[PDB]
Amino acid sequence: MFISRHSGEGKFLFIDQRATLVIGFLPQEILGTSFYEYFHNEDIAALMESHKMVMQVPEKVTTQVYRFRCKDNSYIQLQSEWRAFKNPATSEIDYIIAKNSVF
Repeated sequence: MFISRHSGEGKFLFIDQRATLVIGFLPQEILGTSFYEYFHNEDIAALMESHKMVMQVPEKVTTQVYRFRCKDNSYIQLQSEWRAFKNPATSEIDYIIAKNSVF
């Protein structure tokens, strides 16, 4: 129930106005960091496979429900819909949109 956007490699570029209440981080704390800084140890391998798919195919990918580390170093459960958009003249990823649903 918050939107974020990331670079092709997973770096946070944007969090919406609802995100800080969920995850605790202010934008200045999280923008510029990799999403790999936050995933739980037990979910990171599966999430990397979802990310690989996002980068390869131009369709939406829905992750498993995973644990995300909040500013207080506890975890919350999220499920994310990810989709990448590529510049048609360079093939590089402009951004990935993420719709992050909270449990």
